[PDB]
Amino acid sequence: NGAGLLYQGYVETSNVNVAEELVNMIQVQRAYEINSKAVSTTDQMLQKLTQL
Amino acid sequence: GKLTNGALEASNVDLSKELVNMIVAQRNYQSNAQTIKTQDQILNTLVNL
Repeated sequence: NGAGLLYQGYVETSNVNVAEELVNMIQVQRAYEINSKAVSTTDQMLQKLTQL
Repeated sequence: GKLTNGALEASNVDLSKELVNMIVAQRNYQSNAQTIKTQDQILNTLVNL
């Protein structure tokens, strides 16, 4: 019924690959740093508008 | 089969075949170590950015 097989004396490791994890970390760091810039710019615009 | 008294069986081994197998196994083991070293360097360059 599609069930898998069993191997004696083996063990099933994790499916995580560090190589792609590191580049994904770079991507997410850059995206976060960019999104912070929108908050900074909105704050600056509000500050300029306040000083009228 | 029939037995034979007063005699003993040998070790059924060949020195030349064992020596060449030793050499080939050593070469294969070093070849795998080369792959291990390549993986080590390829991960070190990525972690160091």
